[PDB]
Amino acid sequence: EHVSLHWFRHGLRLHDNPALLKSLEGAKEFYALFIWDGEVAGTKLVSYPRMKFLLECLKDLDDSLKKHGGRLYVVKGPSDVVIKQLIEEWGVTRVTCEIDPEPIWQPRDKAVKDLCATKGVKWFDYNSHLLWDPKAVCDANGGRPPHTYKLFCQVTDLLGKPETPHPDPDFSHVQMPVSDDFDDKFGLPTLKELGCEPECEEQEKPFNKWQGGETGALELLETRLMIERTAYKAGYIMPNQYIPDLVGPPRSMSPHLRFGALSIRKFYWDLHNNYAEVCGGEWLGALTAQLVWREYFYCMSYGNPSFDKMEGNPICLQIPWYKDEEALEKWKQGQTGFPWIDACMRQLRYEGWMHHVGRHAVACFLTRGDLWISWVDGLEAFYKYMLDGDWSVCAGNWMWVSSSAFENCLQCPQCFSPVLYGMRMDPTGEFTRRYVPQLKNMPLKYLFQPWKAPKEVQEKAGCVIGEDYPSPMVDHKEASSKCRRMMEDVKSIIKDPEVWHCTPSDTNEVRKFCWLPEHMTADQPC
Amino acid sequence: EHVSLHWFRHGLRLHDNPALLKSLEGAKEFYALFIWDGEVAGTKLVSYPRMKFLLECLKDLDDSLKKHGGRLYVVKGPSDVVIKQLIEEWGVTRVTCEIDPEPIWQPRDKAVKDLCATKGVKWFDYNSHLLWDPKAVCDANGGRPPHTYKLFCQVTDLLGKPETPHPDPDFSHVQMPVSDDFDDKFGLPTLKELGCEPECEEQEKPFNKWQGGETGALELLETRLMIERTAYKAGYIMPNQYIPDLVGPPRSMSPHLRFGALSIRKFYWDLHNNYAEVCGGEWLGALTAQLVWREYFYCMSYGNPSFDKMEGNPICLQIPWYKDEEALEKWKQGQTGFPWIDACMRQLRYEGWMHHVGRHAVACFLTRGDLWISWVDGLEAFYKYMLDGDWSVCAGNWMWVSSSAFENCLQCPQCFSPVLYGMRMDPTGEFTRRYVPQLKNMPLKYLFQPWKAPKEVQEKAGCVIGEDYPSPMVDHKEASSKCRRMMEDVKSIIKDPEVWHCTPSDTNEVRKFCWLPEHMTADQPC
Ligand SMILES: Cc1cc2nc3c(=O)[nH]c(=O)nc-3n(C[C@H](O)[C@H](O)[C@H](O)COP(=O)(O)OP(=O)(O)OC[C@H]3O[C@@H](n4cnc5c(N)ncnc54)[C@H](O)[C@@H]3O)c2cc1C
Ligand SMILES: Cc1cc2nc3c(=O)[nH]c(=O)nc-3n(C[C@H](O)[C@H](O)[C@H](O)COP(=O)(O)OP(=O)(O)OC[C@H]3O[C@@H](n4cnc5c(N)ncnc54)[C@H](O)[C@@H]3O)c2cc1C
Ligand SMILES: [Mg+2]
Ligand SMILES: [Mg+2]
Repeated sequence: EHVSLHWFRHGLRLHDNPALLKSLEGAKEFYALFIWDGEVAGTKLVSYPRMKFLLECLKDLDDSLKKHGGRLYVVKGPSDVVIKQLIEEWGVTRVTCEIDPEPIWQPRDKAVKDLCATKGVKWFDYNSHLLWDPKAVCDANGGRPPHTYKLFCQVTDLLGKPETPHPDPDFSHVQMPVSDDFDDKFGLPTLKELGCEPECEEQEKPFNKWQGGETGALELLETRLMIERTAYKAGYIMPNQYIPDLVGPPRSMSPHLRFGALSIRKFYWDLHNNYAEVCGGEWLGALTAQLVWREYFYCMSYGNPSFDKMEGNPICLQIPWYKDEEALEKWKQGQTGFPWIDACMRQLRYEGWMHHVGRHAVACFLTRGDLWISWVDGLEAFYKYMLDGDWSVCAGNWMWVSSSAFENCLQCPQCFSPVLYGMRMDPTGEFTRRYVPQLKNMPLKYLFQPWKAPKEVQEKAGCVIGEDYPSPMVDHKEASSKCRRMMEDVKSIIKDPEVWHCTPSDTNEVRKFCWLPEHMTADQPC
Repeated sequence: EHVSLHWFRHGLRLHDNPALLKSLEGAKEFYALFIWDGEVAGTKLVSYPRMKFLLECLKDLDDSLKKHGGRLYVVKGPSDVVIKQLIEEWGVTRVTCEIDPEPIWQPRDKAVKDLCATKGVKWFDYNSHLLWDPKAVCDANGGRPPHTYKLFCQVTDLLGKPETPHPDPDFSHVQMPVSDDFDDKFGLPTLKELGCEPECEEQEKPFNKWQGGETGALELLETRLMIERTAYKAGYIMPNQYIPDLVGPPRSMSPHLRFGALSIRKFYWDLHNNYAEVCGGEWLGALTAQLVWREYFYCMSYGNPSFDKMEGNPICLQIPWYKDEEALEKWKQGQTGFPWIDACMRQLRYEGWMHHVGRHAVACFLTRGDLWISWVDGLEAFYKYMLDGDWSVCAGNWMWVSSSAFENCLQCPQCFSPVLYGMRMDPTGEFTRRYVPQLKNMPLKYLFQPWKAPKEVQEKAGCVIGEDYPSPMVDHKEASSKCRRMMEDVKSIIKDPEVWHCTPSDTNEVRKFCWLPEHMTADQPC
């Protein structure tokens, strides 16, 4: 005895969706809706790659719904008017949705609820995007979010464990009306009208291909689980990670987690059950350690709309930065003069995805390594091009890498160098040569230092530095010393080391974060 | 109206076994048998690792049979008497088996058939170990086996395609009698009585762990197929292989193929069906190119008992080798003085498995690179320690790498060097340091050349060359020139380049065989 409506904003899936399950029980009619308003799902500041991903996900969702005998409605316009129009037209009595924990989505929702309060329309919301409730974690640690990963783990180890996934829905006993001339009015838009077209030939035909949806997410999860099972049988339980693979398929699910095409609880429990089936029945929490950084960065933004800025944000230190547009433009385009940085930036601009080590390298190069430019300026590029540009996680990582004044392990000019780090992470040079073809014939000895090669080598390789490939934009030795002095001044000004701010816990945490050995080794420069 | 007996020698499996399926139709009783005679399945010249693998496979087979209500009989003694005893005791009327294509297993079988001819006992055999019949291939190319891989492919492309796998058996309508006190008389032996015990502490606790059986083979096949599916979706169809992974799990099925725990036809067809499901319905023969080298080397031994020797073998060239026992013992133990060679040899002696590049490197070092010692001497070690020491494939690979006088690409001292090749295949040095702990603290600069380091570096690293780690056993520059001169003399003596002998087809085949680029590159020494 209800006419229910489920609103799709995130969580574009049908598995493990309690809010959807609640809209089918005691329901005479059912409608599925998505509203295109220009701000939902990071559409305001976006580019071609992630638009393709979003459209593919929506098409997959509609195709999945067509099996049970239903369609997905897409409407263009403000939510506060679209909802009212649909209520007055269809005759809706109940609206169900999933919660958006970020503070920038709150005033949107508060407007709808009030409306439903003045028309006798029930409202239902359920949190299925995170493992723990941010408010409970904040209350357990006084009234402020934890500022350390170890403290966050300690706090969450007392609240309990996540809940198991829910079953799948059933549409057999519910009517799902569909209007005539549906594809002409409630159909899905196209990139041709929205104004997003490829900016270069590399976007049209990238080296690595991505597909959005839910079936691909489930297949990737199955492949991940069986790879781990085979590794466990071989004898590899949580081994040290030192050699990243940059020339093969990524096999990543972060873009799917961002949009909600895969459940976090399902992944969490599948990992542990897979481990227990093979080995004994002892609990090992190190398996799901990566999934806890995501929650640690999500819960930190609770109650702070200025979490993406340096001014007015109480959990960030104030640091005097510089502003030069030429350097920033060179960094964004990929004309810095260091092949390791340029390759990663061009990969981001073409495909929209990058490995962790590259992101750390480019962030350190921009902020506290050589140039001394604010992280707010570089965060915009990641918001614009990344496939998984979460509003809170990216800003949290930027503030973690930079602005940590009292951590001296991140200020070393030898370990975090745009030459030695690239040599370590790409001994062969195939990744560098793939995205910088100008240095295809350059010997591996001078591949990362093209300006130290003689003229005969340049002529033979067909790359004269200064005409075919730009000269370096800065001297690392000189820039590093002045940046170190400037940060030492910041430390002197901020006397107390125990201030409340986002920072790493210890040095080993940094070394593991950056894929480097903990103890001293014979291959450690300074 | 029969009492059938299936004899297990190879093909220790229940899936895709036509001979087994034939012993169940029209049968009143059924017996499964394995005879331990001291020569079956490479038991005469064997060590602890492969014995463990064989025993695990037999235990898995017995456990699988116990589900349907049957056991596996194991008897110790000569086959020609055991078969007769069992025929006179049980009352057998039909014997079924699988064919062993190698010529060393023929006189064993010819004795049994004759017996069955004088007692009214039917005999049935079926070839399920190979994809093509060696006799048909030999007849299609005159009366001799093809001596080139391209010629073998050309010949086999006209015979047709392999047959699809057969169904699984059923034991419901067949009686499977079991005797009392079974575990006391027909039980499985143990390594404790056979005389195989670990020779060192590294055998007891190896770094990589192996398990024999059929379930593991099927799981490995599933993992392989889904990895390939994901790679195809990403956009990687038959890419160039240049970076081997030596610090992770092997994920190999060659030992299972050797003993017959996995079918070759099933793998062949699963690969192609997996490819067709994702991509279009066009045939691509490059997918199963590795499975054809195995058949090429198997069919070459047809009609030649001396295929494992240099004297009396018509498909091998006669070359004057040297004989020094000290050098051979150093090569076998792993005291050569070159860490790249020692690590691979110690890995073989501990675990029993090695990557292709290491096998090629050590074979070239022994035979035609530096020492000039016969391949027959080194083949014995591989027969003794390898988990997949096939009688014909290993000898064929040895004769392919060595004795190819007219192929000058394999005679280059720069590309196939025990220093540069190791640097190329192990840029980090983790694999080398895992099996040569004496050089754990040695800098990566001198890791592959410990004798060129100063004394202070040796003292700091705690490795004085000559006392803690042996000095090099030979000078590569001098050895290479004399070996080249000696092989040039062989070429001068053997005038005709078109002699009938096992040899590579072209230079690109060698370069791909050894995981090296085809065209010239800036990182090519000579
Ligand atoms: C400057 C910078 C910005 C980043 N921005 C993002 C972002 O917007 N979104 C994002 O998901 N990751 C972000 N990361 C973390 C990291 O770059 C990605 O999580 C990485 O690409 C995951 O790849 P993977 O799935 O193969 O790793 P895996 O370890 O195989 O994936 C496990 C999962 O754990 C989570 N995870 C792992 N590391 C982190 C981390 N440091 N912070 C948060 N979650 C993590 C992700 O959901 C990931 O899918 C950023 C890192 C840096 C240095
Ligand atoms: C001196 C020497 C001796 C060798 N002895 C053997 C041996 O006794 N048994 C053996 O199976 N391989 C042998 N090989 C080939 C090679 O070393 C192994 O096939 C390799 O370990 C296969 O690993 P993989 O399964 O990961 O390779 P994959 O390519 O992933 O395996 C595909 C399959 O193709 C077959 N195959 C691949 N290459 C060859 C080859 N060159 N010759 C024959 N079959 C091949 C194997 O059955 C293998 O399982 C030898 C090579 C050399 C240089
Ligand atoms: Mg992932
Ligand atoms: Mg294999």
